[PDB]
Amino acid sequence: EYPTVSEIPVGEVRLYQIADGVWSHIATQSFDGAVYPSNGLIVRDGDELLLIDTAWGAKNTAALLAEIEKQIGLPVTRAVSTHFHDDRVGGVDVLRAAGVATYASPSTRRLAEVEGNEIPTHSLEGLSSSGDAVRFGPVELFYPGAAHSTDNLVVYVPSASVLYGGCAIYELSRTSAGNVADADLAEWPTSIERIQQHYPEAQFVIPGHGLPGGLDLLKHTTNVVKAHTNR
Ligand SMILES: Nc1nc(C(=O)O)c(Cc2cccs2)s1
Ligand SMILES: [Zn+2]
Ligand SMILES: [Zn+2]
Repeated sequence: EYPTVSEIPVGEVRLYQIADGVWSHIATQSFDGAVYPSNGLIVRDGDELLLIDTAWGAKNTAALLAEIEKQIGLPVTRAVSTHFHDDRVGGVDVLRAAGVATYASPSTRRLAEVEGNEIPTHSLEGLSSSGDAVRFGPVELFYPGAAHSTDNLVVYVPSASVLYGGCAIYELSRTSAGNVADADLAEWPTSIERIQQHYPEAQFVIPGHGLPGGLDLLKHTTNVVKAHTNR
């Protein structure tokens, strides 16, 4: 069963096998007086692994590398951060020290710098416009438009029909948008629609936080965002 926030002590990382050669990683961290779970993705890349997002902080990201080595045993050689928040880039310095080449779009790298967050080393060209997609080894990176943040990327694994939505996709049990400081609430529904349109075959959809679902999470997230638009 998918691990929940109460089951993962802060500082520990779980891996969850989604499909052959595709895992999520799950960690926990405090924000504003509460502890939240957070997901990223791991994808087999030949004899290497591609990491999607840090485990939300340096200590957690170190535990991620250790659990990957214990459970999978192949080297993490590249990492992509899907936007500029700490649950996506926090721990990039650990990855760099471990020999991982870290990547983000130029938009993410600028926004991280303004915010004072860690900055991935390498810039991903080809993702500046809504609807843009690029191949990155075993995945396709997709920029759907502004949503949770202006830079948020989603990631699709074609070999497995896994869509990683990151923080632009809410888990089903989440009923309130909560903190939307950096969001674009007017663009979010249209960006979700571009995701649905480009990845209609997605069999698994992983939110940035909480339990996996299927494509129903997209419309779920929309309705939760519009409920904040109205009141
Ligand atoms: N690092 C964090 N990101 C987010 C986010 O919404 O993306 C947080 C708020 C959450 C509310 C419920 C589950 S997560 S905390
Ligand atoms: Zn975020
Ligand atoms: Zn988040």
